Amino acid sequence: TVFSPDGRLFQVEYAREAVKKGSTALGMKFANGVLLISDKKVRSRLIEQNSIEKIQLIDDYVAAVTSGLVADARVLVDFARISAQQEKVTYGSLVNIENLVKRVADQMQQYTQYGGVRPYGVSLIFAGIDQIGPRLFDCDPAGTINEYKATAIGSGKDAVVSFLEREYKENLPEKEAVTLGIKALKSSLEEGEELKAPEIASITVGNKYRIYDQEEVKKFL
Amino acid sequence: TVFSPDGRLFQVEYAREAVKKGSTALGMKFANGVLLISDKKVRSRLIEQNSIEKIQLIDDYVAAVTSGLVADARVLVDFARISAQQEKVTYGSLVNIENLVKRVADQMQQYTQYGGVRPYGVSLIFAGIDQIGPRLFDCDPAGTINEYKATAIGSGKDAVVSFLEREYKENLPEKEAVTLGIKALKSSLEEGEELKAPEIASITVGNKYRIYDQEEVKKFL
Amino acid sequence: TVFSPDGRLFQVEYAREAVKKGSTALGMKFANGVLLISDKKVRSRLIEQNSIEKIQLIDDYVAAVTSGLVADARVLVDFARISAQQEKVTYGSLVNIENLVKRVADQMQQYTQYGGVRPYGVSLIFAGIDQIGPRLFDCDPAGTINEYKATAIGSGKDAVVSFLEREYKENLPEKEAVTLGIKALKSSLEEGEELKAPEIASITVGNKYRIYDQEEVKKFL
Amino acid sequence: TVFSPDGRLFQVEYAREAVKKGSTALGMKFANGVLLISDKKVRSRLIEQNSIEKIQLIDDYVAAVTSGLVADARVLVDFARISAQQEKVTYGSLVNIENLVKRVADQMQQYTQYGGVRPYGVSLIFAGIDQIGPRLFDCDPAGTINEYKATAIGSGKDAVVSFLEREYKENLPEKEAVTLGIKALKSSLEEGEELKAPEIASITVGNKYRIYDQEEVKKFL
Amino acid sequence: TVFSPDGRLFQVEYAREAVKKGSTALGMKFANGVLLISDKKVRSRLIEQNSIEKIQLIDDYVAAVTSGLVADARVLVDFARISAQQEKVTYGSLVNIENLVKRVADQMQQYTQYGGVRPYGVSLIFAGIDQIGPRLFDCDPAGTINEYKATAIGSGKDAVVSFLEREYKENLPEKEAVTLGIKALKSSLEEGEELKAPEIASITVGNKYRIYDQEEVKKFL
Amino acid sequence: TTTVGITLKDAVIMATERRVTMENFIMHKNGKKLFQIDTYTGMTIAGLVGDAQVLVRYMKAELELYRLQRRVNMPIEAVATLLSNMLNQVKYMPYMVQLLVGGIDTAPHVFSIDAAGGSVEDIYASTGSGSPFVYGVLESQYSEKMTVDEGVDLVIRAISAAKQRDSASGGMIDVAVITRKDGYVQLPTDQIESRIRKLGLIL
Amino acid sequence: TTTVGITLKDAVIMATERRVTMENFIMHKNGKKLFQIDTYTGMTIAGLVGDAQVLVRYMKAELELYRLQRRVNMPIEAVATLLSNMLNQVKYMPYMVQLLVGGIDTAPHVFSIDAAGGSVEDIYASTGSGSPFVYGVLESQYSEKMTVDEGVDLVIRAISAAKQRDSASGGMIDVAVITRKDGYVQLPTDQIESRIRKLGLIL
Amino acid sequence: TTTVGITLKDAVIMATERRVTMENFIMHKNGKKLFQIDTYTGMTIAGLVGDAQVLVRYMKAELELYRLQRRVNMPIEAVATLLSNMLNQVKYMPYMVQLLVGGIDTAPHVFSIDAAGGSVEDIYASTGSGSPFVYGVLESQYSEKMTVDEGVDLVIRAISAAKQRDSASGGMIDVAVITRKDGYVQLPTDQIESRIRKLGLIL
Amino acid sequence: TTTVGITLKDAVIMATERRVTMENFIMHKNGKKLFQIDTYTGMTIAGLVGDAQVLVRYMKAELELYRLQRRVNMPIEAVATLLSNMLNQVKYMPYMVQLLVGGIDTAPHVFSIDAAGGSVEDIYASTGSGSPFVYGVLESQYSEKMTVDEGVDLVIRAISAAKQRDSASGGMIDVAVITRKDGYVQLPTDQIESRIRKLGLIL
Repeated sequence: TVFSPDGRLFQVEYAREAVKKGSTALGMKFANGVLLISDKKVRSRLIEQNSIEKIQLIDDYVAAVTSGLVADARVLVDFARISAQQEKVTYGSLVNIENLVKRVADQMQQYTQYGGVRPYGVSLIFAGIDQIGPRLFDCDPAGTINEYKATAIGSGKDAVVSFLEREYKENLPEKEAVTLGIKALKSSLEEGEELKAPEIASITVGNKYRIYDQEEVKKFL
Repeated sequence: TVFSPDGRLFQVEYAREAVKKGSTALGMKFANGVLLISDKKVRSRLIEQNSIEKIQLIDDYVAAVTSGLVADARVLVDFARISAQQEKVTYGSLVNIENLVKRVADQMQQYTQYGGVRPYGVSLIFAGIDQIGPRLFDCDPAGTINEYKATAIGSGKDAVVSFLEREYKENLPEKEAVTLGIKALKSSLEEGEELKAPEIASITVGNKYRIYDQEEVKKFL
Repeated sequence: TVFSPDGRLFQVEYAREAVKKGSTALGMKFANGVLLISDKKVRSRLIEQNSIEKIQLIDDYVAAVTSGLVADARVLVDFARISAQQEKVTYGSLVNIENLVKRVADQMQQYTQYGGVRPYGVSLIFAGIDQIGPRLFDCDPAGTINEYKATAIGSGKDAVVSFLEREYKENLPEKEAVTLGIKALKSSLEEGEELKAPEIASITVGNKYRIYDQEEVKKFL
Repeated sequence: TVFSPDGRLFQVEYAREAVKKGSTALGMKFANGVLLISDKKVRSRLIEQNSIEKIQLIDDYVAAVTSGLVADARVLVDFARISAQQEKVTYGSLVNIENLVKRVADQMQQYTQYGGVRPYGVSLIFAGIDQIGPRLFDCDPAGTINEYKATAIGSGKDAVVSFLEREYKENLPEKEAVTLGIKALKSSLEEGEELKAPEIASITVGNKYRIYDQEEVKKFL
Repeated sequence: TVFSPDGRLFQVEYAREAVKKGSTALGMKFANGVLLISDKKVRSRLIEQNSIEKIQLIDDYVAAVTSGLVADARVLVDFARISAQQEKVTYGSLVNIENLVKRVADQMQQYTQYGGVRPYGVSLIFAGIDQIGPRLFDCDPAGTINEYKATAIGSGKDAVVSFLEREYKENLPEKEAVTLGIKALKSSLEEGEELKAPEIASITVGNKYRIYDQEEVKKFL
Repeated sequence: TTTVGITLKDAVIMATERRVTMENFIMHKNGKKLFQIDTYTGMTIAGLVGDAQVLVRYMKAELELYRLQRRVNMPIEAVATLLSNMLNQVKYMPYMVQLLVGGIDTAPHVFSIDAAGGSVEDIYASTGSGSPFVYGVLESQYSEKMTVDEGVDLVIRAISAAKQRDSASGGMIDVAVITRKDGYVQLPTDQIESRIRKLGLIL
Repeated sequence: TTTVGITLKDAVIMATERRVTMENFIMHKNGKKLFQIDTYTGMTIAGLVGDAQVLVRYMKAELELYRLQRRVNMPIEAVATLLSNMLNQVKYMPYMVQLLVGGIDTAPHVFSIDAAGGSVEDIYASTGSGSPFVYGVLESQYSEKMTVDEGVDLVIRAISAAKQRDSASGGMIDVAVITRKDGYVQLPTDQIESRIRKLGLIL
Repeated sequence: TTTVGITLKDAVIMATERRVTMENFIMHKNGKKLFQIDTYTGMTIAGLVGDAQVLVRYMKAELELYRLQRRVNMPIEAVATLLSNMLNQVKYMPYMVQLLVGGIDTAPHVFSIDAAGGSVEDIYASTGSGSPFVYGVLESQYSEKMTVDEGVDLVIRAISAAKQRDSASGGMIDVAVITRKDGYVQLPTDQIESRIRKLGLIL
Repeated sequence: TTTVGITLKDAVIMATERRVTMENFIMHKNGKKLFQIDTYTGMTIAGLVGDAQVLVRYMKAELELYRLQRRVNMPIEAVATLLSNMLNQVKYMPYMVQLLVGGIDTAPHVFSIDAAGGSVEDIYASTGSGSPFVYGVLESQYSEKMTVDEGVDLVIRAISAAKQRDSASGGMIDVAVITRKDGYVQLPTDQIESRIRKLGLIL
């Protein structure tokens, strides 16, 4: 990982090329709450659907959805969980989600300087409730953090973002925001592909983190 | 191990090319139980058949079948055994097999970042009984875990999986699932090759891990 | 990072090429005080504007504005904060800002000798009030420090510096210096681009660090 | 030591090319006992024949014959001796020879991953008496273990193995198995070469390890 | 130091090419005793002949003669001396010279695996009296040990060995063995070169190590 | 300190007093010594205060991280075994506490853990300095056929009887009832004051 | 040493004396034992002096770095938990102090922290050697319905009553009042001398 | 504590009481001190509780990993040698226990292991504080020609005689019989109560 | 403990008793304190048991690895020098034993090694607590002209005389005779009982 004469890091660009082959994921802020939506393209009938978790919990207030290489994603989710519990031991509670994202992203940045290790090929979306309320973040394999209001990661990112800068409005209720996210996820797919049941997770201010069950998602289709 | 401009890791792809030259192996979930079936192509008459173990026990509840390079497979089985005994010392029992698979796969992922070491050329299948009941897992040389219901690894993977998405049904008994796995393993072979006695191992919920003896397998042929 | 036969370090030159793609930033000394002005080109309507901070505080007397790669910028701002608090623990107060800049720049120089690590692609501007009064500094990815009176970093550096060696005079008041910096920042932009509300921060001698709110900036446009 | 696009490790293949230039060695299981036979081509009359030991003892129950590079062979025999004595200190006796072979082979596997070290160019044959009785093993420079009943290593491996899959029968006595191994070793040689006195070592169940003296070997010629 | 596709180590072969440019040396076992003979081609009249020692003592019972690069030879002689004194401290006496040679040769083997260090370009001849009586050894830059009865190392090795497989007989007295070694050393030289006084050292069983003085060597010419 | 754990069928009742004392001197009249570690699990601390609070923070982190990584709450024998391994790894620079762990994992359990890591399961346990008075009440009035309300009244009688005769025990009684149906339920102050005033006690 | 913390509705009043003593010997008649750690937070030290000053410098750094990194002041339970984790990590090479932390985080809080890291919240606390005399005044005259000025007069009476009967306590009284509206306000010497002279006290 | 191991032909009978005591105070009336380490092997702990439980968990892991790696159970002399090497590597920061290991490996064996790692095989052994009373019964009534049922009745008489005269021993007797045919068989409570009530004993 | 080593021409006779005692209490009536380290070499342990057994396992490994690497058995002065270097490298965390090493290396040798590593060769030595009684017999009845059978009868008389007057010594006598012709020969129990019963001794 060294500089190109253009002023570019090539391993980070190629890591983003590895990110562009993951599953499409959304994060949407609604009226006192955050949504995370992930696509669940289970191809074979032999994959157990009881334990495919695309939306990982880091805390019962804080969740994240990953895209890219799934093994590096599992490593970064485990680091995010251990860092969250270190902040709970040291201080007593998790006051800001942004510094959890900064610890994960400062783990991801460190592998884009040292020569004996490749970057992570994972982009993440963090989401939760802290003292500043509902917060949503995006983390780029260079270690780049951007706080958002609606975002997508994965293969069909540009179709979803291009849908959500013409169809998204600020203070939706929960059901309208889920319906908007589902038709965004349909707008990412080309014809021939129908959505099998995706995974939707929500949190509102004051409550804990609620993951939707199956028949509610099939009703929301 | 660095990124390709396509967003690919070449040493992981070549490691999967090393996995495609191993012996074909099946794992099948049946009604309160798991099967592991492995092919036992002993070519010479001079190989001692008393101690060729293709299905390795990690625990008297948890077993695994490996494919790829056999030396790296022996190393990963030894690491899985030591990790299982660390979980039994620290906690008292092994509550979830999935975290044993995550410790093995997080050992396998770590060699796909650091430059001074090559990846493991081994794919594994884990299987056993925990508090969530019968569980079956597959582990990919990138360190990628997928929980399944029936799977194959090795050279003839695609013939067996292509057989088991048209011939597999959910809650078989033990003998019907063994018979289905044996005719799957025959469906992997081309003509001219007859099965010499493969190795079959089974576990049911509540009991320990039962490995079939010789004449029962020859009756099941 | 080795020498070229011309007597040049190529990774430092390419790091400066990475610096030339950042946001344009100004620092201006006025009559007992320092200004920092940063451009806030938020493109999407989906980026949360409540927490985009371009002007980072290192101390309630000392601030810095960064340009280049934003992840390395976040790392250098965190190192500057920890170094400032080490100087406050060891001595009791921060007597000179120049040695904080020398500790950050001696962190940045160290990666331009050792072969196992690339240089930082970040140029910084430090600013604050110490016992020598208002002080303004610029730090170059080779680790090069220059104390200034008005400066710019980023993409449109040369237009702003070329504006400020014909339009800048020494002891301006605060409002005249802000107005001069805003028309400098307009002089950097080409036509078609209008300034959306930039970020302006000021400090005077004796007081703490005052960051302008929104409607005052829109009045200053 | 990295992967080839075919899925091959080239340093292991070249290490096997270094193994194919060693002296030919046999191991044969007979009725409650194991044989090891090694060729003793002493060319010069100036080499002292009192201390040329081709069959190394690791234990007074366990012996091994090596082929390949003789210095790496001496290192692996010393590691096998120290590992055997560690198992005797920790446990009290050596219950299984297979785990001694797994410790040696897990030493040999470790140099086929790490980049700062080349593989061992040595293939070994282990042999002895444990609680499972007479056991014979073969160890491959990748670290690959195969339990056998009759085997050869070295330059003339294929002639001896090709002799012993048409001339070997299971429960021979000691003298018939030695006579079969000697005519196997003659079957490896081309014409013009006569066997000078090879080295033969035997063990039976219950007794210790008996190495044949000189005139008994010349009678067995 | 890696393998060639032929199964060869190139740095060891090139190290042997560095060994073939040293001074010619002999070791000869006679009736209860060992000889070491070394050539002493002092070219300039300005070299002090009082302290040119070609035959180094490691112990007052054990000596060695080196060939190849003289600096690596000095390092290996110092390691042999420290290892001999460690065996005398730990055990009380030096029972076997062969394990001293195995410690030196296992030092020399270790640099033919690790990539950050080149092999030693030195071949050594060890000689002395232990409980097995007179013993003579040869050590090869791969770390290869061969126990001999008469040997040569250096540039003119093949002429001396070719002389000593037609002119050497077993139980010579001391003076006949010295005379045979001197005419062997003359047989290595081409015409035009006369032997200036070589260095001869001898030991008999029971006595200590006796190095010949000057006029006895000139009488033995 | 006074600390009670009671196992009833489908229920675990744990309770304490609230006094923090410096050698004879009531430093704090309202401490907190009864904690919820997991959804169906509560521990209860006695001994030195700072060590016990560090153990509470660590066990909340370990059980929550276990629950997130494994999708099912930690069994109670594994909680007590985890505290046993933790407390025994120091053993010479020790945590000077004694702990109760109570919970529901298809069976109610109460584990008593000492300062060196010896975890023993029992049907009722009690730690603290007012421990033998509680054991005196529970030897004579405990029955395994009691309901939950008779259990709560029993623990209130036991801690009141320990407060009368121990000077390091006192304050308001904190009672928590752990069931599978309702979970960890910290009983309110008004109900406990109603049961204290109803049974004929002045606290 | 004498150290008082008082929680009133929307207010925290903390105060000390100023004497530094070497075993009977008044080394310094004007110390400083009441510090501002954060904008709405003050701690107050007692015990050994050098350890306590190191703790003050460290907590000023930690709370300011927290405020810069997170854009909002640290909660008081996290300040006391941070001191608890810090003081308990040594525990055997200990800091021999005792501390009060008081502040406003939409609720007034006073935490008392000992030398081993046991942080306990209470409505009023007092550390030092003149502690029991302050506790004697506050047991009989404290009421939660007091205003801020009655609170300041109460703490002046408590520290004066501790100065009369403790020989290691004395000097000028430093009072600081922490509110959400005005922040941390160190009361001037003239107002405290006016309240001492007004209430009938000679100090 | 009271702990008995008896070697009979083709049988090993090991047994204990169940009382856990804190210096005079019966903390737990039902402990567990008799464990199954392997299919044909059981150990029995005495001494400090936390150290002994750590040793039990470690030896279960070591013997199961040995059995998986080697396809045949560990010999009893290797179990006792493994505990001897483990207990002797500390020796100065010691595990303060004493242990019995009994098992079948084509011969019945009972090994007695102390706190420093001295393993001695004997035909009958007994550890604990009630050890000399057991040794008093076994010196006069043990015979190597006894059957298994006479052995079980003998160990019940020995532990009952130790329970009468030792105050740190008491509770229900746990007996386990190890044979090659049936394996490790923990005898039920009803059979032991039947043998206690049948032999004329009130426990 | 009682431990005898006797050097005769072409013979080394070493012998012990078998009692293992805990401060007055005969824990084991059959220990093993006489070991074969090498084909012509035996050591004999006294002192603490676990340290001595670790030393026996280590010296069996070192002498067997020496014999394999060097094709000839270790000399006895090198065995005693190896134990001297091993025991002296700790010296402050010491092995609390005392040892005898006896063997044949074209001369019979008996070395006495203490807990700090001072190895001294002597013609007869004796370690243990019953050592001075053995030295009393050997001062008056030892002669260097004795045969092997007179030597065995002498060591039986010496250990019997030590068993009569030492309470930490007792049990069956283990005698081993080391010669070049026959090697290390552990004499059977029947021959030793025949020599004890023949010489007029009741043991």
